[PDB]
Amino acid sequence: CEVPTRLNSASLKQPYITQNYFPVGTVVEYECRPGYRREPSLSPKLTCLQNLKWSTAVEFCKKKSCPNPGEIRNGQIDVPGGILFGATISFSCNTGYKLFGSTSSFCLISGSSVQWSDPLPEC
Amino acid sequence: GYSDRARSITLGNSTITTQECANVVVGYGVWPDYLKDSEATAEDQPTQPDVATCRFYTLDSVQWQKTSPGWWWKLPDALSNLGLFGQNMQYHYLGRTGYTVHVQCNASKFHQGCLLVVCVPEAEMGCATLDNTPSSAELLGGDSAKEFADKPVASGSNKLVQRVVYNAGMGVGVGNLTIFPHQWINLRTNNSATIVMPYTNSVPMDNMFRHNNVTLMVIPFVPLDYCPGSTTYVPITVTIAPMCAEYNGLRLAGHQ
Amino acid sequence: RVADTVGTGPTNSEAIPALTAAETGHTSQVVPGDTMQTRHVKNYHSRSESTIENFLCRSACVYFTEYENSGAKRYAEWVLTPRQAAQLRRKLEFFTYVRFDLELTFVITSTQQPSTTQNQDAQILTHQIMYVPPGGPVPDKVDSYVWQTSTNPSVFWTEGNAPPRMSIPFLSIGNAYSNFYDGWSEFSRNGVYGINTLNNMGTLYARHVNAGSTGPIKSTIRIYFKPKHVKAWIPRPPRLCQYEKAKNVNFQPSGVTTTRQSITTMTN
Amino acid sequence: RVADTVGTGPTNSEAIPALTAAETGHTSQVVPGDTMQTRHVKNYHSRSESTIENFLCRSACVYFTEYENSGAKRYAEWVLTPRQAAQLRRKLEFFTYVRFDLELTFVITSTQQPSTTQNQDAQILTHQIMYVPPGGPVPDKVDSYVWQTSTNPSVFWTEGNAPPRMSIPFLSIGNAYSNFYDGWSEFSRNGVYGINTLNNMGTLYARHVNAGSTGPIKSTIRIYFKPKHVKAWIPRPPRLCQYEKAKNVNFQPSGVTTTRQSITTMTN
Amino acid sequence: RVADTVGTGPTNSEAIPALTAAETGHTSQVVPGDTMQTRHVKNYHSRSESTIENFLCRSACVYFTEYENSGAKRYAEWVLTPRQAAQLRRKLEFFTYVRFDLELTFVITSTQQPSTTQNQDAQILTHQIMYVPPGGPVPDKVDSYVWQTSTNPSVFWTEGNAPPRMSIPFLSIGNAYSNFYDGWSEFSRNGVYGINTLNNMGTLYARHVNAGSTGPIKSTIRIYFKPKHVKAWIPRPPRLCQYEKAKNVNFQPSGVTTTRQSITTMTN
Amino acid sequence: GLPTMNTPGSCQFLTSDDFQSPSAMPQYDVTPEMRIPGEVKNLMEIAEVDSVVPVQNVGEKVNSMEAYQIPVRSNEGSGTQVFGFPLQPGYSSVFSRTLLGEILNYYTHWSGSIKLTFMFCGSAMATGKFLLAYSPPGAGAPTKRVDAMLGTHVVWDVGLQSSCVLCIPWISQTHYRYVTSDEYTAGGFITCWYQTNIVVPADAQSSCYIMCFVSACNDFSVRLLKDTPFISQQNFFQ
Amino acid sequence: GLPTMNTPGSCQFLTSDDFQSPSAMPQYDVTPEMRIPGEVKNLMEIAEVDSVVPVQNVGE
Amino acid sequence: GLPTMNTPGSCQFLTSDDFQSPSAMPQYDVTPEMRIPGEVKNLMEIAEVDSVVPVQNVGE
Amino acid sequence: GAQVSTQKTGAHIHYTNINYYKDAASNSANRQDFTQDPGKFTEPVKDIMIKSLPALN
Amino acid sequence: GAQVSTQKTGAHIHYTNINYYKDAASNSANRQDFTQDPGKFTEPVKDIMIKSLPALN
Amino acid sequence: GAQVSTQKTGAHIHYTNINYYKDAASNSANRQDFTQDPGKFTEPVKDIMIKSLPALN
Ligand SMILES: CCCCCCCCCCCCCCCC(=O)O
Ligand SMILES: CCCCCCCCCCCCCCCC(=O)O
Ligand SMILES: CCCCCCCCCCCCCCCC(=O)O
Repeated sequence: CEVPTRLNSASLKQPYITQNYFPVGTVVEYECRPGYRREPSLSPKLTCLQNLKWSTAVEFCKKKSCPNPGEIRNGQIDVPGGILFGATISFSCNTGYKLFGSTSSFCLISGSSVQWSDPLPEC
Repeated sequence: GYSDRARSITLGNSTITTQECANVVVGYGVWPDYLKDSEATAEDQPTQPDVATCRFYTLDSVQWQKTSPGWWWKLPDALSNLGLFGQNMQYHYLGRTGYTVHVQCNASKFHQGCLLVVCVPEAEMGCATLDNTPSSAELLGGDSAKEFADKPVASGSNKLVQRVVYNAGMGVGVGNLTIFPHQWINLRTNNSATIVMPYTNSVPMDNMFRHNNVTLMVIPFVPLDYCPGSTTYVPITVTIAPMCAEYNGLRLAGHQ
Repeated sequence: RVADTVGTGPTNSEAIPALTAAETGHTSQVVPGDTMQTRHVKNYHSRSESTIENFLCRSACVYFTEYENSGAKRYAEWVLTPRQAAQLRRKLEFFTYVRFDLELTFVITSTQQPSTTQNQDAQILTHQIMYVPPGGPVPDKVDSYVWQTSTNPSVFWTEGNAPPRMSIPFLSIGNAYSNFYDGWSEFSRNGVYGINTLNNMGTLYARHVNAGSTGPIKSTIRIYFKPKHVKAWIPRPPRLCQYEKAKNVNFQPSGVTTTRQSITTMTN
Repeated sequence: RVADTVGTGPTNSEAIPALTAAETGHTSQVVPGDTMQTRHVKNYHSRSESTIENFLCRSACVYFTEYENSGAKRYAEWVLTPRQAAQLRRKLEFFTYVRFDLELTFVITSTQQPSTTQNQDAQILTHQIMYVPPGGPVPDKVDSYVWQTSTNPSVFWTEGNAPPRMSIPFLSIGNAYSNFYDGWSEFSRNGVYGINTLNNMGTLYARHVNAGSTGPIKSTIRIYFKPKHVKAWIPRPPRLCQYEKAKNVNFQPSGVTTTRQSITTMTN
Repeated sequence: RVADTVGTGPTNSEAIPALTAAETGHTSQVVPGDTMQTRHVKNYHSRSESTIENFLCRSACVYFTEYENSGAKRYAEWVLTPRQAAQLRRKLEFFTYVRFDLELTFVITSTQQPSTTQNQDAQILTHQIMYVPPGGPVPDKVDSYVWQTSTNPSVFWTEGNAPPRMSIPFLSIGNAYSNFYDGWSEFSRNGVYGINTLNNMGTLYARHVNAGSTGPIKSTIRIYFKPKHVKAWIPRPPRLCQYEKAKNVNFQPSGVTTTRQSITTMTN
Repeated sequence: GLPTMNTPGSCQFLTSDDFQSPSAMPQYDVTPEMRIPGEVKNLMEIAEVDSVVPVQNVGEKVNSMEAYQIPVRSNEGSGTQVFGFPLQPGYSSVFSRTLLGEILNYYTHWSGSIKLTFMFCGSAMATGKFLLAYSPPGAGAPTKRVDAMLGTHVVWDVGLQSSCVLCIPWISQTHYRYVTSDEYTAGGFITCWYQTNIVVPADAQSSCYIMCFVSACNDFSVRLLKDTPFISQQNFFQ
Repeated sequence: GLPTMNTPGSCQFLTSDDFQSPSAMPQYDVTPEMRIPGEVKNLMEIAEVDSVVPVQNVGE
Repeated sequence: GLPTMNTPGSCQFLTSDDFQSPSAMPQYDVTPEMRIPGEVKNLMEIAEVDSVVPVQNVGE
Repeated sequence: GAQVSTQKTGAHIHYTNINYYKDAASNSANRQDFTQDPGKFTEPVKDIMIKSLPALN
Repeated sequence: GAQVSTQKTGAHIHYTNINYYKDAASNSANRQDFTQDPGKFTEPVKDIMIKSLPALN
Repeated sequence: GAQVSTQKTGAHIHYTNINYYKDAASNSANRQDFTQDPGKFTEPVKDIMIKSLPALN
């Protein structure tokens, strides 16, 4: 068997990444990459088949959700791409009120979870 | 003036009275009949025992506990050693039979639960190990029931059968099994289930020993429950009645 | 055409269309008019894109293999099966027994493999595809005597035209094709278990009739199946897991569905 | 056929065909014979090149994209829209709601990209174009599993033949296509404002089925739309400004017309 | 359609359908109902793929030869015979006399032979195939005067199209073609013995009409026979041995069948 | 020679075409068809059968049979909520895996009414009363029984009959709705509330389960064919 | 084989032609047509309505 | 020019097809058929005649 | 089932057409629908306005 | 021996077809077989269950 | 002068054919001649041999 399949949500655990030899009947295990929660229904394991190919791999992790952006006073928030890990919400004010602060707020990974690093502007 | 809750079924020298049962399910709308002379292939004259083989056979009971996953029976192999049905099946090469399944489970007004009785045609079952198929000593055991599992069977180098109840052993959702003739036993309503199944196959006749036409599965969807002080042993009994059975190809005994 | 709605009014009767008993294993035949007041609507909607034939009658790639005009791999061989791919396999395993004619199409594309050979000048490549039913003399080499195709069906295709295509009859000893088989091949209950018992549809071979050039060229053949005149019986539940081997129904256990935050959450 | 003129003579009556009232918002139905003396003319002129179907039934390039047989860009993807180009967009926005079948044509042309690779010898290139309706598994790579096209419609085209072409039905959940939408997608009056709310027509993908040569080749695909069987309602005034974005009707303000030297000048 | 079975019961009579006498050289016309009890079966099976015409009506390669565009071998010549190959020969020698029309197909494929010549640039190759009946002026060279084909039938084929094909009539002085001949050509019982006495079907020639390129190209022509409207008489036993020479029926002696472990062994 | 003229679209392969082709096995005798029970002439016949709905797909409950059980009980309150989910028969995790959702995931559009059948699987001594409500979009999901009361509801009385049928009708502004997630084709919300309470006698369990079955009505229809997003493959299964 | 002969103009694309082509979505159920007010069957119907004329297009 | 459209499967050779082709020898006078004994109209007629069975195919 | 119709000819001849596909969304576009009705857009007043008469009376 | 049939048209037209091959396993697939019967799978009970009536009596 | 004949169909449909050449040795091969007569090879005895009767009497 060759190097295990690469996924966009999961990465090989510590013993598997170092290992370079995979005989027939070998099970490797994945883990969620930063910013990705794990779907309970799917099991993150791959066996090596007799044709020296790995078993079908499906994404074993899903993107995390940043908290609700809240309600700004005297203005609106676009929320164009949703609130998943890596989003970007925009802020604006009504006619006669000047925006003070940041204009956007990316959903980034702050510690063990995802947070919006930018604070809310006042206008 | 009667009630549609009671029902009696007579077959051969056996009779089954339900007293409290739901309406009988009839296969795919078809009632089991004999093979027509325009659909036959084998040229020798068939035998039709009629009363000896077409009677109610009562298998050994099982127990419904609070954590029971479920049980399965391959229908041709359950009656393989029972009465004259098994004897004719051994000597003959080809057989063709319809069934009537009558599952019984009773309890008091203070017991709760729900079983699903499903007759699944061609229920091919997967294996714990991807490389090899499951063995016969694992797939089918006559004179007893085969039980499902609540946790995935460990993979490795074996010939076990994957028994996860949710995957049904066939890689399908257990909830979607209501496509095949199915009946529900609710302890607050029912006490028995009755399903009549015709002969289903891609061929007019077949060898019963090397091929199982249908597999009967009983699965507790809603668990069993009761309060302390009431009966804790609640069994489940299964009765099968071969219908319009006929055989072609009389030769030496045995399936060797 | 779908049934039109019937207008209804208020009700204070003893008829109880809503209350039923699911234990009988009978689906309720209730309409929206039983549980509310409705208006008369004439529906012109049709269930024409839901017929089994229309659903299964679309070409799908079932396999693709590669051969060369030099070296050891001079010809390609495939034992015919519809279980190599996922899509048509899952579409076909909605039913237990099916029966259809087939329409076969091939898409062959060559590609100049890199080489140090100079003054390269290729001519038009011509390919031969041959079908050998069970029991035929299988080719052991590219310049074998069996490529004469005295009785075996064969097609000759020159590159740069509409792709080749022929029609296949039911070609089954059984009254219907089986997608599932619960049993063994020997009467002693050992050997091949499963649907591999009934797969004896033959073998397919492909080669270059000429070498074309003095430089290596690798040709890839893709095979497309299309079921026509389909008759299906005994519907079955769709595969919840992911296919692993074509020969066996072995699977890795998976959850019944995906999860959500709470039983009262309207967001997945 | 246009109405023929009616001969008229002199008049000294109280009938006043010329004097009217434009405030009523009613167009006058006056002929030249009301205001002068005319002769009888029989007109054979026909309004046959003025029917909406004939006006809109002509192929027009709506988009073109490029893909390669090497490197990172191995396939091309376009979300279908008729607002990318100016000409057909302006022709279609004479009306508010339209309803038509479609005829789709593709023009694919390859071109040898410059490279230092030697001994180049190409074979016939074959292209695949695939259509994915909303909710389909979009290809993440060129050698993906979704190019099997089990149910998604696909076409295979070898270079050096008549261009590919298929017919598309109305394919709209709404009773008519909308060229304009005054509203948002959420009931809270925020989000996507405008015609982008109703554009969910799917996605189109294109690739090379083979690499063909050991030298890089860039293929360009052009997409041509032709409306057939057109039904139009609610005519609207033509765009005075120049289109900026396909998604929005945002425009830069422009004069009502062009200027001239004086109100009494017969030269622009 | 095959005869349907007739239902039968028990018997205690003097009729003896089983006992017969094979010495009379008569095959018994016994059915299964004579020797056992049977049921009534209606058979819809048909003997439609067993007709002699259907069995023999399939194209088969009878010969293939090669020619070049430079050097000594500039054209190819074959005396027509159906005994060069094994498959169609054995299929045809099931009968003594046959009579059929013919459908002739050619598959021609060029291949660039390796050379040190540089700046190679080929043009489209065109081939000529000519048929010379017995007594014609056979070409002695490639640029001969006989390739004018005043009366000899000829075909011109440019590479890159559907393969050439024509229809041949019975073309035999005898009332039927003979697959076997027991006798000599001279009345003195010496000379040519066997089926070579009756083979006078002519000769076939093939060449390149142009050279195409300044680099050597070798073209291979394959000839495919298809019998249509076949009438056969006097069936004969199939060849147990392996063919050695097309001209003679000379063979190497071989066992009657294959061997097994014992007269009571069910395994080959 | 009859003079012809090739038109654009010649010599092309379209996966969804309909032409006649030459047979590779001429005059093949096809084996006749015996009558096999359960012929299917339409996919919608399958979509109309009942299928258990995994409402409690919360956490690890999907690797169990617990995803199918709706856990009602006896509480010291009135007007609380049992469950709730949106009307998306083919996109929501609750519906995307039943037979109806599995058939829908092959089609771009859907139209028609839905049947939701609820069966009480408690004791024969337990008695209850529920409110099953559908609310079309325009305002958010109701957070109180009084808000849900204003939609299309049914009051279910748990008697000798063990099942009740809430029929979700077609209240779309268009004729068809997209199977995939789309704000423009919004469906609505389905909720359940305790109309009264689950009253049990002594020596009888107070915690019970309901089960939900999903079916389509006789006016259901689906449109454009597409590929399922579920099945996937990285190499050819050998 | 019915013998034919291609004529000049074969295998060409003309933007203003009229031929039948194979459907990519066979037997698609098209949503019916409701009566919408203001159907236009001809461009000349639009050209006959009044339109204000900018006569004083002089300078700014 | 009658507008046509080639379909997949054009310009291919299938060993088991059935089409008409132009004759290379037009108006050839075919020699008539005399009655020859033993016409075979089907292969199954041959398969129904008796044939000695080599049962003792054991060794030499 | 062929349809014979009239061609486009000058003032002051028939063609034949057959449909080969089973979809009706694949037939040739209809180039002959000469029908006009300007009443919807021009003269849309509720009360009929005779030409020779005064518009306001 | 041509067959004239009706095309697929919207609600609220004929095509012609000829068979050229002698096998019947080579003709165009039948896209017009709109026939339904859910009685086999739905409502499979031996005793008819009228809707308005109580299922258990 | 077209010929309409029946296709090959299963048990338990018509095609059309025209000849374009003037030779009759150029038409499609006849795949439908299902006629059998085993009397010439099987049962070739001069005296009829009834089955139930003794072959030698
Ligand atoms: C060049 C000519 C090649 C002809 C090849 C013919 C191959 C026939 C293949 C038949 C496939 C049948 C699939 C049955 C699937 C099933 O069992 O359900
Ligand atoms: C290889 C086959 C590809 C098939 C692709 C089909 C694409 C269909 C596109 C439909 C476009 C509809 C445009 C509507 C414009 C409007 O809203 O007014
Ligand atoms: C380019 C045109 C070439 C034409 C060539 C025609 C060749 C005719 C060959 C006839 C072969 C007859 C075989 C008879 C076999 C037999 O004796 O049984």
